[PDB]
Amino acid sequence: GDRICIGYHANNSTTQVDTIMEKNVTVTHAQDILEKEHNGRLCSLKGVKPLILKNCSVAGWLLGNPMCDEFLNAPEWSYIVEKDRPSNGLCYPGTFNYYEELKHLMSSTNQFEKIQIFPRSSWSNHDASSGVSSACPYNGRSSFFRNVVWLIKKNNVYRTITRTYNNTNIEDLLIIWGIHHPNNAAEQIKLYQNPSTYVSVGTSTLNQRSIPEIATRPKVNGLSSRMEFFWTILRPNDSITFESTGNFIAPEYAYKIVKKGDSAIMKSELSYSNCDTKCQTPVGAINSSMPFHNVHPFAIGECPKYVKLKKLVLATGLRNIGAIAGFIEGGWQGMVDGWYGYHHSNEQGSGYAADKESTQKAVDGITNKVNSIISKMNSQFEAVGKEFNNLERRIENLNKKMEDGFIDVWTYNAELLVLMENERTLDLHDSNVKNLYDKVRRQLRDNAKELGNGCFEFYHRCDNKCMESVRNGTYDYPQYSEESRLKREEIDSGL
Amino acid sequence: GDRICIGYHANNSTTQVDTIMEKNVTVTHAQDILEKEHNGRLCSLKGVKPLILKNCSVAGWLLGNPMCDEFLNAPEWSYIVEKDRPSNGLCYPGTFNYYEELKHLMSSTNQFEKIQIFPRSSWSNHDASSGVSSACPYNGRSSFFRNVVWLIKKNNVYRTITRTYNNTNIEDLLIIWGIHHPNNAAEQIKLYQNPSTYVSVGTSTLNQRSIPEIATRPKVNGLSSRMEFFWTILRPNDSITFESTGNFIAPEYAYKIVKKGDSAIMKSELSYSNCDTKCQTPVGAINSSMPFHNVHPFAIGECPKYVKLKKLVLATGLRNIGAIAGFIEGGWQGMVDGWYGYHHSNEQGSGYAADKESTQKAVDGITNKVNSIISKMNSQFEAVGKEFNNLERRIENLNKKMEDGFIDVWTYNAELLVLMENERTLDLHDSNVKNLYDKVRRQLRDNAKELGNGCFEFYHRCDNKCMESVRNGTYDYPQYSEESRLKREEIDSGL
Amino acid sequence: GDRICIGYHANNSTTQVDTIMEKNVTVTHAQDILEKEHNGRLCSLKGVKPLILKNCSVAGWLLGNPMCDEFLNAPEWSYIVEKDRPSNGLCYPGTFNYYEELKHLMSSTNQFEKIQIFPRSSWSNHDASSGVSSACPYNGRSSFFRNVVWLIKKNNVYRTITRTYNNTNIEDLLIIWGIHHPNNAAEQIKLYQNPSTYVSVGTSTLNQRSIPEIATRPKVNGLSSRMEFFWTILRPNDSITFESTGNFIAPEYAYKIVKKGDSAIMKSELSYSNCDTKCQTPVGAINSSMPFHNVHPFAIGECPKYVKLKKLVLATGLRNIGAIAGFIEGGWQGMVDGWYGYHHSNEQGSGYAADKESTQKAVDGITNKVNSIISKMNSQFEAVGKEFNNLERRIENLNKKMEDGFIDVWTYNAELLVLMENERTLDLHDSNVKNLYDKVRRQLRDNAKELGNGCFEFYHRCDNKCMESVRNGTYDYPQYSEESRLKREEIDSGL
Ligand SMILES: *[C@@H]1O[C@H](CO)[C@@H](O)[C@H](O)[C@H]1NC(C)=O
Ligand SMILES: *[C@@H]1O[C@H](CO)[C@@H](O)[C@H](O)[C@H]1NC(C)=O
Ligand SMILES: *[C@@H]1O[C@H](CO)[C@@H](O)[C@H](O)[C@H]1NC(C)=O
Repeated sequence: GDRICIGYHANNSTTQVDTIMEKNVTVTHAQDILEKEHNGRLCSLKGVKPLILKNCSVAGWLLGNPMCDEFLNAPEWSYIVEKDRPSNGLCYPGTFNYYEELKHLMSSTNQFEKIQIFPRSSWSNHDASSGVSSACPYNGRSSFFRNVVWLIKKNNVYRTITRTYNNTNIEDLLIIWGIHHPNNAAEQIKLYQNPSTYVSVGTSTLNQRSIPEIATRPKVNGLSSRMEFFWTILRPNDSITFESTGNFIAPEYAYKIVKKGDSAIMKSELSYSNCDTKCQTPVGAINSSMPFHNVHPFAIGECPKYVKLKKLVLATGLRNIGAIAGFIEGGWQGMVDGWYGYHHSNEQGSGYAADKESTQKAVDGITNKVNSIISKMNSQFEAVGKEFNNLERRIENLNKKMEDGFIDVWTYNAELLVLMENERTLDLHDSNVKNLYDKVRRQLRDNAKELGNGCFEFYHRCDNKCMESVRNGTYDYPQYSEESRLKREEIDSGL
Repeated sequence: GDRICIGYHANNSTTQVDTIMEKNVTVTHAQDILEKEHNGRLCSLKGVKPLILKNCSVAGWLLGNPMCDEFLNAPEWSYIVEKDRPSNGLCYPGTFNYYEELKHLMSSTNQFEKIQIFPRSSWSNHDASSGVSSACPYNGRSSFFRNVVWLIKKNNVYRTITRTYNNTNIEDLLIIWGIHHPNNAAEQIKLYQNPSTYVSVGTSTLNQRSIPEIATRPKVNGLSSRMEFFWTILRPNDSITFESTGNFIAPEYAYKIVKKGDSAIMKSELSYSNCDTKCQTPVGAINSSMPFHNVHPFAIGECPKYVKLKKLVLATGLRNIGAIAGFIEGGWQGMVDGWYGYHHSNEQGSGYAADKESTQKAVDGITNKVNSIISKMNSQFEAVGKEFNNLERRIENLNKKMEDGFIDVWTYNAELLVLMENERTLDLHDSNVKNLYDKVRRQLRDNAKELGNGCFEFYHRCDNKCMESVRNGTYDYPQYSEESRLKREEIDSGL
Repeated sequence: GDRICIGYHANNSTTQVDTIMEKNVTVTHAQDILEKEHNGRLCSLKGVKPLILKNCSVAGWLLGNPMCDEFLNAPEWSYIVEKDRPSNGLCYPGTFNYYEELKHLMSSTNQFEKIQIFPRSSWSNHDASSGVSSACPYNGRSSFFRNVVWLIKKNNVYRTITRTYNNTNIEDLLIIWGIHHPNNAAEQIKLYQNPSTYVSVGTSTLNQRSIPEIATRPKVNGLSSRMEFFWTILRPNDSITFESTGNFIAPEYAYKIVKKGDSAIMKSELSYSNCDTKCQTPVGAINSSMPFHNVHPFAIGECPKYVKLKKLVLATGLRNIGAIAGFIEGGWQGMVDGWYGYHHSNEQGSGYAADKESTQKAVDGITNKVNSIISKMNSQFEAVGKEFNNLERRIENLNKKMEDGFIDVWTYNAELLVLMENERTLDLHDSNVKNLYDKVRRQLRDNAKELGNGCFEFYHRCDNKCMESVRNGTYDYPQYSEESRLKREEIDSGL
């Protein structure tokens, strides 16, 4: 007898980590940092609801297609939800110039207030009720975009229109108008008498004369005619003037941009639920407690960072081992209040005491390294939705390559940091156990024989109050010097 | 005598590696991973030939400039080759709107099938044979684009054209038409009588009226007139209708997109050879066995990853050293079947046996680390060709900066991984040799004297069947305890 | 007595470094690499002055707004400075097509030479002096853009203009013209008689007919009319022809691009000073000696690399410690000519000599690692200025995300390299001190007793010429073997 041993923790764990050099390394303690679950619902963002467009496209909502809900309350929103191929858009077929730019402006917008600039009932010189069609039904009736007025000749005359709106508000106004492209020349005369007409609109910053492009087109939604829409932002104190002799599709209502901020247009097929989250993806919301996720690259809100992986586990503690009588062999199930420690084999002792002098010194620098690692990606790339028209394929692909590019880079960065510091964390543990050993043997020098399994045998008596002398770096060799100095020349000439 | 020594490999090698801290570190084993050679030819990709446009530009080929080869067989292709400044393009000078977008669509296209929608002989009301010119020769004759028909007034009349094609195919159709811009008003009447005309074309998704812009231009390829071409993709079940009173350049043939996939437009000056590769660059093909190359950033196919370096060598084994009598001094030329081992100096022994218990334990985790390193770049950035017109310089430069940006990032990533793990690989070797040592000395404790050069001298007799006891971690001190216990108190009072 | 100790440097320093695992680690030697100061002035770049546009926009300068300075000397420039919202632009209101593309061309341009292609006095058939207005004053007079001529009907007639310039120079010419959009039809007749007119311009590569868009606009700078400008680059040996019946704004002077190279348009509010730098940011110039800075992302010239951090310090030497009698405790203030060394406690000795065999071996591989680290970012991303119009928001944001993306990536890269190699540098120091120790104990084997504080006590006499035997790896045990062999069996049976 008369022994003491230097040893490390081992316990129930079967969680596994990876390094650069080995896979599936089981460890005592380990911290998952990759969130991979989601709730499949569409939720409010920190208490602010999304704008759910249902089956309507942004164009349909703004122009007020008869099938789309208006938002009379003028609510603010946290983001906008639009299905992948909405069914309710330009019910009257045509185009909507710079549509994609407008959707991009919607991403920085959180609240519209609709206001009337040119009231439907104020066009005295023109027909303001006939402009409706079988292509824009509202309860089976022919109807039209609620927000623009399709003016039509009155009494076979269409007197040249000039009309202005001075924007006296403090807010930017979104203003939408349009122009009508008939099938043929009879149609042009039938609706607007004047055979040759234009739609001119003037701003301080915007000058545009628009001309009816008459052509022969296939029937879309029942018609071969088309309607082309335009939009502009009228700055505070600026004014806009419209002049047309025909084919004018006149704004009735405009949109005051009353709140700018962090918003988004999310393409998703879900509908809303009584649910709230900090982080919303198109396929559902995320419990944003972890630092990384792989649910979906287009998450919005207070989100963890997207990485293309299926596992991401940090190591925090030792490897896991029975495991008998020293550190050379393995870890001690029997140690509980620490990571590295000792074992009293004494005339009274039984064993198992932890050196928390170096144990909290580890839980200090690892759990300060785990936080410091997470924060190293604070500025990691986050992707952002944008759309592109069929003639913008190159910049679409530029944008796709740029976003996939950064996601790959940051995925590489994350995996490497975890693998690299996992190798450093485990090797630290080895180091501490090896260093605990030396602290002990640097003390009991001649008074003890290293057995090479990780323990020392005493050439003297220690007693229990001395087995803390080695624990407290306070054992003095001279205390038992001459004692032991005798009793292993007794080995030298023993049996 | 009576010795044993712990030692490591050394051999013929003179291959050199680098770390963060040292350059030109010669090593025993090392794996080049940077492919830097190419074959200078243009080859088929995994058995599928490129489309070689010879001296023709994409525009020339599609419109069918008389000098360009048609591809009547409708072959599929692996990529398209176009010279840097092709000589055969718009032989009749003009423009080709959204040309660059069209070339970008060609990059996702692998096979056209040409089909006739409006046969040359079906324009009964117009001259369909006079439209040719000195600017588009075919064997010294005046001629024209084979794929579009330059219709001209018949009998001094040009009756307004309306004509339609319903796309009854399952495939997208590429359709190209154009319009003619004369020098002056006499020219306009001379060819198309009607003084004021248009070219209108209608699709479900496309509405366009085109008007002759008459102006006074310098002679290009002999003419001051110009021709402007347009293109659109007619979706399955859609139809297209053309209406013009003059200046119409009517499609005869359209292109069925029959195979989409991974393709490219490669700018290169080479011509084809009886050659096949897995990876093709503009200056030649690559033997894609390595994971990295520096030949050219625009490689296509099953390619290694492009990095801007001139060397990239992984270390796999020890440093290289004569080298005499222990690990403290250097490695042993005399060891052959392993990386770390021992040396029998015995009453019979001679020496040199490898501890493959820890040698295959290295060839396990290094050759698993070399594969694991290569795969860490599976998702590395790969550049993609695109073109831009003279008014698209900003997005050209955006695209150039984005691609150079990722190449630099991934070059940094590759070099750092190799240097960082090269430092870890060599230091592991040191560790294993130091650890082999301890395994031995943890066994022979009192029975042997460490000489500090890396060897032990025995205070007892071992014999050959004991020199495997230390090799198999199975030497028991008590076996020879009392033996040695005697014979170095014999040193204590020897000479 | 009779001792010797292995020890390391410690000194005045209080500079602190960081690693992955610890912050605020004080060290003996350390190298700041982050430049954070700037001089707040706008300086010449390596002796070449910027073009300071003062309150003029690029458009104002090129067209020659009466308030802007011309640069008659035709100076070359190192970059161009433009205020954020310049006050002197299109004094006559309108638009300037592809303005942003033109500014992007200015970034690769370092020198214009202005030349006259169509002299003001050569329009014999038109009024060339009346075209001025209250909106372009020059000393309180009505005036006009100095570089283009606003031609006006003469004697109530405006004879159709055709006019050409053959570019006989070797240099690309920048040519700017424009066209006038009146308020109403009376205005059109009042200035240009002909009711319906155009401005046509023909190049080999450029075909354009421009038509007056008459509309009713709010007064900008006093007028409701507008002027629209166009630009093109006329290649050497090419010619350009202008044809108009009215509304033509004719070039007088063109700009020969005589020097292309590295340039920039810097948005900044500063004005020039008698100052010169190697690196200029919009808020001031930088003393480009360091490798990294955080002053401003849009620096130009021979600049260090921009990273978003507030500190970036490399470690080069030991940690800093009184510190008494061995390496186990701490470093020695008393060592001066090295980093690791020894201490003579001899019958004559006092102590403190450095092992420069391993000290210069450190100042070799650290100060080769500090250079090698800096150069690892040679190809780091550098941001570049570009501008975008109000309908280019998507590519603006693409470009912003791409640049912020790379800055974040490279910031991550820089911090990690410094933290990672700081951990490697300090741990090397530990290694060297631990290795110096072993070199000594591998020599004095039986002749000395390790005291476990980092020192050895001698069982024999050494003398001063032997205390270099341990220093020069040349101590032979047999020299004092039988001596010591006696005198610690004297301990074995001493007191
Ligand atoms: C949306 O379209 C689907 C058809 O798939 C329909 O069943 C659903 O009721 C529609 N919802 C709204 C709000 O229009
Ligand atoms: C391509 O142009 C070159 C002129 O440099 C000519 O010699 C060669 O024969 C041409 N090849 C084809 C296929 O037109
Ligand atoms: C620029 O504008 C400011 C007005 O803030 C004026 O005081 C200054 O003199 C102007 N400088 C020039 C060169 O026009």
